[PDB]
Amino acid sequence: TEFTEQGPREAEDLDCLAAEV
Amino acid sequence: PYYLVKESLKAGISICEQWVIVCNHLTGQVWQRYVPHPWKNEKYFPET
Repeated sequence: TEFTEQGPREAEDLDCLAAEV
Repeated sequence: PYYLVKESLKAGISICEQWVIVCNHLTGQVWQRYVPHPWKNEKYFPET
């Protein structure tokens, strides 16, 4: 299941934004 | 920057409410147990 891909980084930005609000 | 405002604002509320609560509660017993003050089972604070 855990294949690599370009784009998953978004999860890091989603978590950083949730933290700051 | 509401993030930091929310933190400090909540503190401001806690300050306001906490003082009123402890004043109204503790006064009832302090003036009966530690100092024989004429007032008993009554508050003093205008609660502004």
